[PDB]
Amino acid sequence: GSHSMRYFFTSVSRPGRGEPRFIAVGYVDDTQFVRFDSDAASQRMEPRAPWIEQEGPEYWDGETRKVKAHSQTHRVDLGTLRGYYNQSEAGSHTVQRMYGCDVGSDWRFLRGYHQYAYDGKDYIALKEDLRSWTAADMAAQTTKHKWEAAHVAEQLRAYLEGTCVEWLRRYLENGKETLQRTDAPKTHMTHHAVSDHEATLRCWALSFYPAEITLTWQRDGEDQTQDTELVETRPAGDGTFQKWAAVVVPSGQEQRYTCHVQHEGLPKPLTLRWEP
Amino acid sequence: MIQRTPKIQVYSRHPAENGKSNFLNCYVSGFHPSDIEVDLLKNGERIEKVEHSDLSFSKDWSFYLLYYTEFTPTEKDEYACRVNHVTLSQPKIVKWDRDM
Amino acid sequence: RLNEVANNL
Ligand SMILES: [Cl-]
Ligand code: NA
Ligand SMILES: [Zn+2]
Repeated sequence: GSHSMRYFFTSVSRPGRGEPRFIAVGYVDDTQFVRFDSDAASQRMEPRAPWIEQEGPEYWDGETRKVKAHSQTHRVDLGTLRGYYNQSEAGSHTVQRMYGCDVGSDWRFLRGYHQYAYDGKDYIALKEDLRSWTAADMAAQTTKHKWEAAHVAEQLRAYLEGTCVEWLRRYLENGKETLQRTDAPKTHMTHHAVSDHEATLRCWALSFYPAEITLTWQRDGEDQTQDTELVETRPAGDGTFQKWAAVVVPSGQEQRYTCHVQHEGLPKPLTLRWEP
Repeated sequence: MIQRTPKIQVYSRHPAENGKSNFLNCYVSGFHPSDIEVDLLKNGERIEKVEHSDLSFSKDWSFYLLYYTEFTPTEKDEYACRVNHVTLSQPKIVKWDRDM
Repeated sequence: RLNEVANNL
């Protein structure tokens, strides 16, 4: 199917002492493959997937230099934003940035993105055209005018349509054994009495990859949302994901209810029904 | 400075069986700012050997983290996650239930 | 592979 490469950066200021805490993580689809944490001992970009460990010393030197340059940009930005928003040096503030590219089934460029937030709110983002900026407020409008004069969107578009997708395709090839393998959900249903006349049916989807999934309950072949609970998709901790959906039903009526599972690793959606 | 309260899920990596080694997870998400205190508890006491994922975030900029440790479910021991964040008036304790 | 553009706000 379609694939993506995405980098996430967070910097948090430390008003009491020192410089910001900086954390950067890189992903291919839902697989973390690199990380940098300013609080860690190495002070290097570190591998988190076996297929990236293949890369030579010049790759690791280059990624370490670039990620420390991103850390310095965020540190300077934290100071700039304090002034733009007329804030004191006393509070802790946060800057977040995410950028990356998507490729279609044919591994050709589909879309690029580059966005930035200050204190958890949109600040400035590159539009879908990769030519224009969306500034959320007047402080960001000042940044937009500066970047419109410094060829910033041009440089970002060249990276997103070129380097980003070329390296994504290299990673997809090198890590083929895991990155191009789909792990269909292992599904089962559990039953938990809630009284002597009602029970919860819980439909589980375990150990699946990628994280995108749909779990839906039906009653007598029509969608049911009343008395249902769906948890947010959560990491198993081993690189796969989990989810469940539950419904409270009258005891003895379990056969009317079906759980429907849709996932990229399944040729056709799965249907589960409680079997006593 | 935006303030969003964490969502918390406490669960095992694998379907739990008493006496079989497993992994206790505390997934905290949907929160802002990133400063958060998370402890995994065994009978109300904090477990010392706890690891966590690298801080990342969702579309809406809210943070997520996974805190985890090896554990062995038993009939007698109670496990839980204790979370404190600026959005909470008191630390929230969420007990582990093998059915969720 | 990270971008090499490091432009400040
Ligand atoms: Cl036991
Ligand atoms: Na430009
Ligand atoms: Zn009743």
